[PDB]
Amino acid sequence: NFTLKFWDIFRK
Amino acid sequence: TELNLSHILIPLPENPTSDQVNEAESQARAIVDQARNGADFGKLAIAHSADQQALNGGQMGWGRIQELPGIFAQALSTAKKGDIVGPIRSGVGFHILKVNDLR
Amino acid sequence: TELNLSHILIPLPENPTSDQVNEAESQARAIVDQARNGADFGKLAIAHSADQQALNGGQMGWGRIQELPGIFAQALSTAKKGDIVGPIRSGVGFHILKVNDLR
Repeated sequence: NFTLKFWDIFRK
Repeated sequence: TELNLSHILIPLPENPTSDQVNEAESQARAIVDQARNGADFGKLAIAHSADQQALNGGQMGWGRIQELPGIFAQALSTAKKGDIVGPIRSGVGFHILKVNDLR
Repeated sequence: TELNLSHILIPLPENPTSDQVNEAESQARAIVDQARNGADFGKLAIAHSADQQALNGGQMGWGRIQELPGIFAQALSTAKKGDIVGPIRSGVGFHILKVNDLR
């Protein structure tokens, strides 16, 4: 599932 | 709007049985209650979160509301500093979020 | 509503110069153009994407529209299989999405 895979992209 | 969030993931396998879902939900609800009653959220993440940020207390840092997963942004539509939100179900498991700050 | 997506990130630092932005936007647009022309999207991701899924061809797998970040949800809600969407700007760069499937 892509929920966290996408969120990880925006983390700083 | 931007939120400084901490996150805890109680994982579920890809195609979970109803029993597996119920057990994960139970653990997540227990954690939400402990957090609302004052438990250190970072320590809860260290002890229970399956995500990569678990060791750092589940800190996710600052994020734009428009960049958060929709299911999280929706659940945080009225959140205030200190609030514990969840459990929120996704395809990877149950999520618990804490609002550390907002701006 | 579920989508199977692949993604490419052309990065920008937090406070980019206008030249950095123009150069990143140009590369992202070139990638969208090649992808729409039939280029192998996975190879494009391996070659140019800065995100963690790059080495796996930018494959993100399946997910619900509500699980997507808000900045992608509206655009993807009306896309069809095979569409290349972007470039979409976020705080971390320019994004290109490929709709591998809908189910």
